[PDB]
Amino acid sequence: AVVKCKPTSPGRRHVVKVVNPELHKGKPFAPLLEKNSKSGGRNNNGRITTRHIGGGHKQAYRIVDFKRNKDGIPAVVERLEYDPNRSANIALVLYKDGERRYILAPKGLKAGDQIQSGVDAAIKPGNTLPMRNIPVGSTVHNVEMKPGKGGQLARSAGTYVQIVARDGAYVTLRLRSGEMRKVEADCRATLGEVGNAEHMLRVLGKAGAARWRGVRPTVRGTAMNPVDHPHGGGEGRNFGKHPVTPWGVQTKGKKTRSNKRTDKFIVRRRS
Amino acid sequence: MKRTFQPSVLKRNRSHGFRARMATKNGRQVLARRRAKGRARLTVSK
Amino acid sequence: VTSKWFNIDNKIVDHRP
RNA sequence: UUUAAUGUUUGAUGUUCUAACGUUGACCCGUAAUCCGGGUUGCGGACAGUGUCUGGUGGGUAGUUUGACUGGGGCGGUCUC
RNA sequence: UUCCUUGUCGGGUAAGUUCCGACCUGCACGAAUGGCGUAAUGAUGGCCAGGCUGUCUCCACCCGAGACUCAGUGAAAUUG
RNA sequence: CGCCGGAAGACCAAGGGUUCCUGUCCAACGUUAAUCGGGGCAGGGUGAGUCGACCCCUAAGGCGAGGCCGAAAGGCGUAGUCGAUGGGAAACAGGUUAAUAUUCCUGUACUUGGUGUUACUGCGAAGGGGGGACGGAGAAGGCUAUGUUGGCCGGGCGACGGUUGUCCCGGUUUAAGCGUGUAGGCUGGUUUUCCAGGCAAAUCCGGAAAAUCAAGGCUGAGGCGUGAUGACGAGGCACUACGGUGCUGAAGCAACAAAUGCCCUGCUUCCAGGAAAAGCCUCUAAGCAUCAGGUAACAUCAAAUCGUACCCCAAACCGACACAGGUGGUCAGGUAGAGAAUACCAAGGCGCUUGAGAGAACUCGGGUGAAGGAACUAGGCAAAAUGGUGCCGUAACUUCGGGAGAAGGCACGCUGAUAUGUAGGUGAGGUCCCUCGCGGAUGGAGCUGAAAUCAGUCGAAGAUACCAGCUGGCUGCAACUGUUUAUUAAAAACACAGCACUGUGCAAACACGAAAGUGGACGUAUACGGUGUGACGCCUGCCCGGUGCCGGAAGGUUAAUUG
RNA sequence: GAGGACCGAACCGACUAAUGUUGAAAAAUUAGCGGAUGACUUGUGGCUGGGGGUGAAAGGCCAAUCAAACCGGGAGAUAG
Ligand SMILES: N[C@@H](Cc1c[nH]c2ccccc12)C(=O)O
Ligand SMILES: [Mg+2]
Ligand SMILES: [Mg+2]
Ligand SMILES: [Mg+2]
Ligand SMILES: [Mg+2]
Ligand SMILES: [Mg+2]
Ligand SMILES: [Mg+2]
Ligand SMILES: [Mg+2]
Ligand SMILES: [Mg+2]
Ligand SMILES: [Mg+2]
Ligand SMILES: [Mg+2]
Ligand SMILES: [Mg+2]
Ligand SMILES: [Mg+2]
Ligand SMILES: [Mg+2]
Ligand SMILES: [Mg+2]
Ligand SMILES: [Mg+2]
Ligand SMILES: [Mg+2]
Ligand SMILES: [Mg+2]
Ligand SMILES: [Mg+2]
Ligand SMILES: [Mg+2]
Ligand SMILES: [Mg+2]
Ligand SMILES: [Mg+2]
Ligand SMILES: [Mg+2]
Ligand SMILES: [Mg+2]
Ligand SMILES: [Mg+2]
Ligand SMILES: [Mg+2]
Ligand SMILES: [Mg+2]
Ligand SMILES: [Mg+2]
Ligand SMILES: [Mg+2]
Ligand SMILES: [Mg+2]
Ligand SMILES: [Mg+2]
Ligand SMILES: [Mg+2]
Ligand SMILES: [Mg+2]
Ligand SMILES: [Mg+2]
Ligand SMILES: [Mg+2]
Ligand SMILES: [Mg+2]
Ligand SMILES: [Mg+2]
Ligand SMILES: [Mg+2]
Ligand SMILES: [Mg+2]
Ligand SMILES: [Mg+2]
Ligand SMILES: [Mg+2]
Ligand SMILES: [Mg+2]
Ligand SMILES: [Mg+2]
Ligand SMILES: [Mg+2]
Ligand SMILES: [Mg+2]
Ligand SMILES: [Mg+2]
Repeated sequence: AVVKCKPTSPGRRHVVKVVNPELHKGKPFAPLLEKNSKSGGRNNNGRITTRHIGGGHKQAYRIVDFKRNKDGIPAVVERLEYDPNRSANIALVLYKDGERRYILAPKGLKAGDQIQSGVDAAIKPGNTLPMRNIPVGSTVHNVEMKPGKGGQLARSAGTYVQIVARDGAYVTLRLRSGEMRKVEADCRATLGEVGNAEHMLRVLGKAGAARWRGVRPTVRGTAMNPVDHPHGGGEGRNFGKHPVTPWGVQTKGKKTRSNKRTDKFIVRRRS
Repeated sequence: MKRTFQPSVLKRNRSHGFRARMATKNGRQVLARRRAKGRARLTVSK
Repeated sequence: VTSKWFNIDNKIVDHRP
């Protein structure tokens, strides 16, 4: 449910917020939280190495299980929760042995559903199998690229991966970008898509709403002086040059992938 | 209005104190120069 | 000390450009 | 001038392999440790990466240059015979 | 954004180089170095009206602090 | 006599360091004199088991054995060890010095350790679990600090008309601790069996099942009792170096109103989803097993060291000055008021370290102004005006919220009646009930108390002072709240939500780094970087020759290398 | 009982005028003025270092200094 706010204020006129009534109204599970302090985009030299990062709301890190290696033991979904550190929601699951873990909540999951991990699990959303056991053409998410390392592909809200082909020791996947990729068939994947697909319909509505997320303002390069940016300078609004980054590399078109040790795994680049 | 010198004895010692000079090679060269000159007070201390 | 304020001001100084 | 046959490698391209090399995969130990090192294993694999030499690109950065005459300078004209 | 230019026509004024509406002959507008609109907002730019007034016609008087005299202390720029 | 009184009073942190108090001096300092002083000289003054530091514990961050990396110097970082601005045991009232007090004295308390005796007994961590332990806003309800009036007690009977009364003034204060367990808030309880979990074990935590009981538990301000037959106390009396000292001592209650303080780290709600570690409680492992250890009572000893004066919105700190400047926290009385605004006051503290005259021009800060009313000027600059509350009424346009406090208008004091003070709030006694109390019901004394209507009345004026919007019409620019040239520019500039192009498949692109490494990000294409445009509405046309980027690979040209 | 909502003190700012300009002050005072639950404000501590930082971008700020800080040295640079 996306709801448009009424324009009682000029800062409310264009706000669209996403309200999920099934999120837990309460505190998170304390044993699985951690400290997570902010950086400001600064590295261990103390220097801004990424721009436009700063401030925001205080957050605590939820230890999410991306490996899903509690094999054979069935677990039941206890509740769905908000996570400030990712766009998707997280589900608290309880194992039959009495252990509790967080997972990425797939689409259609509710409290009380049963999920299982391991090679013998059934083909239902939320279940994790090695990709040699998943039929070709299935929609999966939270895909591993190295066996035993944890899921790394298709983790944001609404995303999924398509298993296109299987040829011996590799499966061909259609990534969410449109890229075709090969990974080992022994890596794991979870059935279904990542929930919270209405994430992208939200509208922040005001400048201060982006400051609550840690995003500081962007100054256009053309508004600076020549000493600051390659685009700086002018009497009035003058450009007359090819657009570039602040460090003089051409933007708008120039390809920057240079990785020859992984070219073998990429069947086709995105179009 | 508000001026530049805003005293604080903790920040005075952590910045220019004896043990802060002794923590680096260049700080120990400052103390070498001030002994060679004959300064009555080497650092900003007690 | 610094210069007198009227000797710094452009309006007073720059009367014949 | 043109060949073909045997033997031989001279390269080049491809296909395999593993033993150099990589691992910001897993596990075990030093160990009270998400560093590091050692060990077992999986995956890549003579590729990647790094050194010397080399062509291209390179205001990202650096050092500098951008004449004189002239009824003020510039613009124009001139500068030798 | 229009040099010629106070273009021309209309409105407002007794009288309007400004302002508003139009015309188009755009020296030298124009479509994300965005075009054209736009309710609300602005210690934002221009113009008009009502109220109000010493802004003015054209100033007069009054209350205080200096200026002036007395006692004490006591500078400065400058200067053949 | 005048001024401050949400300070110009009181207490601190930071900072300073003897400025503090007493005697003494007036050469220099003090914008004048000085017998005075934050000045000179000499002497004195800072008392802690409980306040703060130190200490135990950690955040951001620092340093970092080994380690990885680097011409050298060095850089990063693991184990660790430091680092508060945060978490961790405990004291209150009264009295006293010229100067210190939660430190000294009186009274009454509390905390944590060690040692020993007695009684009983499974103790044990560098490990497991709990707890510590956490957001914004909002809404009330229960209270107290505090204040007002009455009652009570002591004094008074008035410089000028009146003043034995429904009159005037003053006081009416008491802590921590200990005992009780209330308005509230959270939670079902108890037993038994079993178990792929919590690195191993666990009786602890988590999970499963059955049985049974309907209550139990945790937390909690205030009040009440004691502390306290005490202390304090308006005054009175006795002396005095005239500063003070000594002695004695009444009443010490109730009602009402009420916080921004406490219950409350609570409750409701929202999305932007809101520290860590120890002290603490518990479980055990190795281990020890008549031991050690643990628990409880009693005795006993210990609680070290450092700070403590004074100023702290300032003449003591930062500004060269005894400088219209700057400086974090706590306290928070009355009358009017919505109020911490504003006016007058209390407690308290001050009158700003040159004065005396005169009453010219001119300058500064204000008051009033005949008739006119923007004619002034670059321009209504500056002034003047408007200004509250309640009710009536209010256009175009609109993104349907606005515009809007549009515009405009009416009422407003005091007195009496309704009503010897109403509607409302609080709520005693009494009676009834039971669970016998910090309870419920009934009841209405007493206290408090608007708003209105009617009638009258005074003035030129009733929002009387202070305080407290000028309004409307047309149009350019930027949507809007914000940000900016500290010290001549606050804007139409920057930002912005939204839009689009583009790079990036994760050891990501990209950025800081001779490197190791770090950020991006404990993120994963609904993500991240760069670039332009800049809410919304209607839209965004043609050109690929030039320059750039993207793709191609035939052919031409083409480096080191070979020779 | 929402809100980068409204009016308005503390608090943060700095739009206009007058004064001052050897000032009371090397940027203030008086009278008005803007925001005032947020992209707010503030105390304490910490980190970024000079062709470098940081910058809601003014060539702004980096100790009254900034189109390249300050201190010491090359150094008695050079100066038709
Ligand atoms: N004139 C003013 C402001 C000012 C200070 N410094 C200046 C220098 C130049 C011009 C003006 C100033 C004064 O003296 O206080
Ligand atoms: Mg960015
Ligand atoms: Mg943007
Ligand atoms: Mg600019
Ligand atoms: Mg450049
Ligand atoms: Mg131009
Ligand atoms: Mg150059
Ligand atoms: Mg040179
Ligand atoms: Mg010349
Ligand atoms: Mg026109
Ligand atoms: Mg244009
Ligand atoms: Mg153009
Ligand atoms: Mg176009
Ligand atoms: Mg264009
Ligand atoms: Mg004289
Ligand atoms: Mg007064
Ligand atoms: Mg002295
Ligand atoms: Mg004194
Ligand atoms: Mg004197
Ligand atoms: Mg003295
Ligand atoms: Mg420590
Ligand atoms: Mg004292
Ligand atoms: Mg009489
Ligand atoms: Mg003085
Ligand atoms: Mg002062
Ligand atoms: Mg202040
Ligand atoms: Mg006041
Ligand atoms: Mg006079
Ligand atoms: Mg008149
Ligand atoms: Mg008149
Ligand atoms: Mg005129
Ligand atoms: Mg004005
Ligand atoms: Mg115009
Ligand atoms: Mg604004
Ligand atoms: Mg300025
Ligand atoms: Mg200004
Ligand atoms: Mg723009
Ligand atoms: Mg090409
Ligand atoms: Mg607001
Ligand atoms: Mg500012
Ligand atoms: Mg002011
Ligand atoms: Mg306001
Ligand atoms: Mg410029
Ligand atoms: Mg400066
Ligand atoms: Mg030399
Ligand atoms: Mg020289």
